[PDB]
Amino acid sequence: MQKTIVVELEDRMRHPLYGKIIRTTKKVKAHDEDSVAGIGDRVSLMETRPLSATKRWRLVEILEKAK
Amino acid sequence: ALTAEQKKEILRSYGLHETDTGSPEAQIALLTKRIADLTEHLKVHKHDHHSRRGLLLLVGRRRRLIKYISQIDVERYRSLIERLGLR
RNA sequence: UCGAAGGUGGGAUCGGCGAUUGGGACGAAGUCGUAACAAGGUAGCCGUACCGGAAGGUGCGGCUGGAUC
RNA sequence: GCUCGUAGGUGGUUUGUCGCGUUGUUCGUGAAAUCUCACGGCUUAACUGUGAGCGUGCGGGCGAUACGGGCAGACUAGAGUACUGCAGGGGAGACUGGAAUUCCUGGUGUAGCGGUGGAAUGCGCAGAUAUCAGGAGGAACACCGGUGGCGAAGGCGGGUCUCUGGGCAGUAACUGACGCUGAGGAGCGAAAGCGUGGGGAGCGAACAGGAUUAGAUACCCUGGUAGUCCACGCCGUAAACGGUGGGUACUAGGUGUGGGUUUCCUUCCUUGGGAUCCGUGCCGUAGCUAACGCAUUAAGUACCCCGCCUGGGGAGUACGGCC
RNA sequence: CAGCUUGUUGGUGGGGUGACGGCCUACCAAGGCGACGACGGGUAGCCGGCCUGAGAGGGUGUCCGGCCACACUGGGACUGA
RNA sequence: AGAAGGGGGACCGGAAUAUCGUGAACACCCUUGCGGUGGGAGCGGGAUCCGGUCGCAGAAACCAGUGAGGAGCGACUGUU
RNA sequence: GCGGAGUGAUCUACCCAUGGCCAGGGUGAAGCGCGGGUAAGACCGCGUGGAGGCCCGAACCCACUUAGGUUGAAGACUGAG
Ligand SMILES: [Mg+2]
Ligand SMILES: [Mg+2]
Ligand SMILES: [Mg+2]
Ligand SMILES: [Mg+2]
Ligand SMILES: [Mg+2]
Ligand SMILES: [Mg+2]
Ligand SMILES: [Mg+2]
Ligand SMILES: [Mg+2]
Ligand SMILES: [Mg+2]
Ligand SMILES: [Mg+2]
Ligand SMILES: [Mg+2]
Ligand SMILES: [Mg+2]
Ligand SMILES: [Mg+2]
Ligand SMILES: [Mg+2]
Ligand SMILES: [Mg+2]
Ligand SMILES: [Mg+2]
Ligand SMILES: [Mg+2]
Ligand SMILES: [Mg+2]
Ligand SMILES: [Mg+2]
Ligand SMILES: [Mg+2]
Ligand SMILES: [Mg+2]
Ligand SMILES: [Mg+2]
Ligand SMILES: [Mg+2]
Ligand SMILES: [Mg+2]
Ligand SMILES: [Mg+2]
Ligand SMILES: [Mg+2]
Ligand SMILES: [Mg+2]
Ligand SMILES: [Mg+2]
Ligand SMILES: [Mg+2]
Ligand SMILES: [Mg+2]
Ligand SMILES: [Mg+2]
Ligand SMILES: [Mg+2]
Ligand SMILES: [Mg+2]
Ligand SMILES: [Mg+2]
Ligand SMILES: [Mg+2]
Ligand SMILES: [Mg+2]
Ligand SMILES: [Mg+2]
Ligand SMILES: [Mg+2]
Ligand SMILES: [Mg+2]
Ligand SMILES: [Mg+2]
Ligand SMILES: [Mg+2]
Ligand SMILES: [Mg+2]
Ligand SMILES: [Mg+2]
Ligand SMILES: [Mg+2]
Ligand SMILES: [Mg+2]
Ligand SMILES: [Mg+2]
Ligand SMILES: [Mg+2]
Ligand SMILES: [Mg+2]
Ligand SMILES: [Mg+2]
Ligand SMILES: [Mg+2]
Ligand SMILES: [Mg+2]
Ligand SMILES: [Mg+2]
Ligand SMILES: [Mg+2]
Ligand SMILES: [Mg+2]
Ligand SMILES: [Mg+2]
Ligand SMILES: [Mg+2]
Ligand SMILES: [Mg+2]
Ligand SMILES: [Mg+2]
Ligand SMILES: [Mg+2]
Ligand SMILES: [Mg+2]
Ligand SMILES: [Mg+2]
Ligand SMILES: [Mg+2]
Ligand SMILES: [Mg+2]
Ligand SMILES: [Mg+2]
Ligand SMILES: [Mg+2]
Ligand SMILES: [Mg+2]
Ligand SMILES: [Mg+2]
Ligand SMILES: [Mg+2]
Ligand SMILES: [Mg+2]
Ligand SMILES: [Mg+2]
Repeated sequence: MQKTIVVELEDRMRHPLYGKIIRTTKKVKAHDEDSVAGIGDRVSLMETRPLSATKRWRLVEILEKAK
Repeated sequence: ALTAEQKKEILRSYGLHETDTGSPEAQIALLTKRIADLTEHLKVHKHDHHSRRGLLLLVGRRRRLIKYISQIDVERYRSLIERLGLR
């Protein structure tokens, strides 16, 4: 993405009626000033101002690099 | 087929420590050998559906073992892939 | 430059009517047959093919949700 | 209809860490009226004012790891692999055998044969039926054969050979949760039918004649085409049924059969009884059910996954879409 | 309704805004959204509230209150905090 | 199916001195040849964008498919 | 018109042998590669390739329409299609 990265985030929210716990996955665009990230490459993200049209996150640090 | 010594040859070729038979590596090697033999047989007798089902079962088992070894150890997965063949 | 409205064109989608025509439901006390319920008079069903006014009949394969020794 | 498997859901024992789910407290917020408790005022009520609940939630800090979960490990029980034996109509290809029917040729031989409840159509007298001998051809494999075996299902036995699948038993030899189910998707899938070439003994839709009957487009008889057969494709439908989805744990017994193993009674020759595993039948305890019935091969007691129903016709039909 | 998008996704340099931003512009990459249902069709103001129901739930948005959208239809600028 | 229906087309200048692409002279090495590499002169080609200019008209004259819908017959190319 | 005997395939019909000719554009079959796809596939997309009683169209071969000619330039032609 030429200084941007796409990061999959997941969360769990209880069903309003049945009450089961379910898992849903999302997708956010994160700013990478120096684009160093591959497939996997767990990253912790903190949300910023609207840096671009569809970017509201920035890179904080790289933890648990890809195996 | 896969006679006794035929199995032993692949077992010593792809084993872990001189006696391994149930590791994903040895199991995948033996399954690949069986699959290749079965496909070569199936080029003849194209209507042997009762054996084509067994070939499909072996393919599924090998796929599951490959997935397990890939999830458990990427380096071993890559080594086995280069040693045997994928896509 | 962009820009509402308007014109030209091929399409997309949703409805209405339509000579004629197919099947369905209900009506009466009509006409032609008795196919099923008994072994219902040729046991009954299931898939397919063919045939015949119609229900239906025949063949192939299967079931007993029938019987027999 | 069966099977496989994508995503997904779900998951053995044990150790450590985090504390995301979980839960507790605290703070902020969750407007007012209206909903409720308690009061106050319109003569009462409706109406209205006040105090507290409501506002099921969210954000922040501070406590817990009992369960789910993330990570890092470990174990063998699940699961898979290994080695030794076991049974089998599991499947494909190739070669080959006998009986029988029909047909052909010749011999013997003359007036009937066939068919039914009764007949007639039909066949023979131009030599039929019958009998003998030889030959040609296709289909199906009596006896074994069963209540049996195998296969996911559909299905599977004349014999021999080649190739190949699966299962069961035993040791625990090896890995170490690698497992279960599976939306879509894919493969397999009786008979009938379709395309191309071959084959066609017998049977036999359609069709024809005879017979029954008021009629007989049928049941019966005489014939007879596709088809049934082979090769490669297509079609994907059955009461494809156990009318019962897959996996696991538990829940008295009694009595047959099949494949193993195991000590003992080991000669009580008995290949019997006893123990265990995998099946296959019947009867039967509890339990379930409207009843019939199920009952360790559950329709009983629980869990996980997928599929399906919301009165009967219209209708599994119309339109659209895929093949 | 099974494939949707090209200022569309991102980056760079400018321009623009009270303010971040393809908001606009010139160049570079090929990306971004989709079975957890995009894109498409039908319908509709949302909520506090109101009704019914033991409750969960089912229906509803009218008095009043909060907001949003509109002012014959469609489009645009200016003044001004 | 060239379905149908649309848009652009002239000249001058700039981009533009390898802009790009064609061939490859002077001059660069070695097994010295009818040899190899770099090199880029001179000469030709095409396209695009931006700006300007002229006319009634930029395909410029000559040259150069009309298109669509419904039926009948024969499948079609061909032959008489 | 009938019979006998002969002559003719330098026109025309068909056939045999041996030679020649077909400007220029367009379309893009099989096969061959690469990638995607899978266990393998089937299949799919990019290239290459240059098939066809293929398309447009001169030479060439025809003869559909129309006008002229019709004591013709010509006992069957010319012009435009
Ligand atoms: Mg930026
Ligand atoms: Mg009408
Ligand atoms: Mg009757
Ligand atoms: Mg009947
Ligand atoms: Mg009767
Ligand atoms: Mg009857
Ligand atoms: Mg009939
Ligand atoms: Mg039938
Ligand atoms: Mg029958
Ligand atoms: Mg079933
Ligand atoms: Mg069914
Ligand atoms: Mg069905
Ligand atoms: Mg999965
Ligand atoms: Mg899982
Ligand atoms: Mg667990
Ligand atoms: Mg899990
Ligand atoms: Mg009072
Ligand atoms: Mg309140
Ligand atoms: Mg808190
Ligand atoms: Mg085990
Ligand atoms: Mg065969
Ligand atoms: Mg014969
Ligand atoms: Mg004789
Ligand atoms: Mg005889
Ligand atoms: Mg170990
Ligand atoms: Mg499964
Ligand atoms: Mg499925
Ligand atoms: Mg058949
Ligand atoms: Mg056939
Ligand atoms: Mg045939
Ligand atoms: Mg008749
Ligand atoms: Mg008959
Ligand atoms: Mg017959
Ligand atoms: Mg037919
Ligand atoms: Mg098929
Ligand atoms: Mg069956
Ligand atoms: Mg169930
Ligand atoms: Mg079960
Ligand atoms: Mg079970
Ligand atoms: Mg038993
Ligand atoms: Mg019983
Ligand atoms: Mg029941
Ligand atoms: Mg239908
Ligand atoms: Mg339709
Ligand atoms: Mg741009
Ligand atoms: Mg920019
Ligand atoms: Mg509205
Ligand atoms: Mg209730
Ligand atoms: Mg308006
Ligand atoms: Mg008005
Ligand atoms: Mg207006
Ligand atoms: Mg003012
Ligand atoms: Mg102002
Ligand atoms: Mg055109
Ligand atoms: Mg047309
Ligand atoms: Mg002018
Ligand atoms: Mg033209
Ligand atoms: Mg017509
Ligand atoms: Mg013609
Ligand atoms: Mg025809
Ligand atoms: Mg003469
Ligand atoms: Mg002559
Ligand atoms: Mg040409
Ligand atoms: Mg090609
Ligand atoms: Mg041609
Ligand atoms: Mg001619
Ligand atoms: Mg004339
Ligand atoms: Mg004249
Ligand atoms: Mg003429
Ligand atoms: Mg001419």
